[PDB]
Amino acid sequence: AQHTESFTSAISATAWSWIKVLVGGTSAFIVLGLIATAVVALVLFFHRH
Amino acid sequence: GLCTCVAIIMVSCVTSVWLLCRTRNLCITPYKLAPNAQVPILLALLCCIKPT
Amino acid sequence: DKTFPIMLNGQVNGYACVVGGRVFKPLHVEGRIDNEQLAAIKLKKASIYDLEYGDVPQCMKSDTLQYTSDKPPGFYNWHHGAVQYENNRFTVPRGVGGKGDSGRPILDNKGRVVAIVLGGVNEGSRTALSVVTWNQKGVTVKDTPEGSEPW
Repeated sequence: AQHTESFTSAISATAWSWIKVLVGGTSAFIVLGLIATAVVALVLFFHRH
Repeated sequence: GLCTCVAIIMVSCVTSVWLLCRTRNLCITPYKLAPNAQVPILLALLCCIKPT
Repeated sequence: DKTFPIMLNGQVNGYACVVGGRVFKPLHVEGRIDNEQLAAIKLKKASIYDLEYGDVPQCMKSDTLQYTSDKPPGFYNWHHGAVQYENNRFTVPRGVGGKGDSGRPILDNKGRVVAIVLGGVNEGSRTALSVVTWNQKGVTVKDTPEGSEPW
């Protein structure tokens, strides 16, 4: 071979978008869970007070 | 330069922190001395205050 | 009677109670209820309020202490005497209540439960009770003075 592979050399745009959307979906979904949890804590503090 | 850009920021930071502590004490002390009141929730938030 | 002593080692650990449609009992008190018709109905715990709730049998249903979230400051009764409601706190004269007093209701003058006690501190000539109240919208909320202990 006249070149050197680099561990990204096969990923391709499509598989990149797949890994992207997947990780992004999970990150957003956890962020949802965390958001609903903090919002419930704040809601309860105003609920008492 | 480092020494007089680090001592300066430290002096300014300590003054600003001390000033913010003082301004908080003045903010909270009146409510602190009225056990009963409705706190201004924006002022309850912006300062440390455990509202009612 | 319309509130039942849950039992442990024979020696009533906590009086649990029947409020408005649901038997309630504090989580920290560990005991058999002393009323077979309740002693097995599964309890739905919620630690944010230190209590366990459960539906009473459909026959039991029409004995169930009323409640209401509107409690103007004043005198309310209690098994061990009068409790006083001032400055958004329930207070009891000193030395009355302790281990065994958990979970008994606090009733108003028309006889409806306004609160279920979970603890206390003796503070000078009185005692502040840590209690579960129905807040001004009717939402339940646990009100506790600082340092209060599980009775």
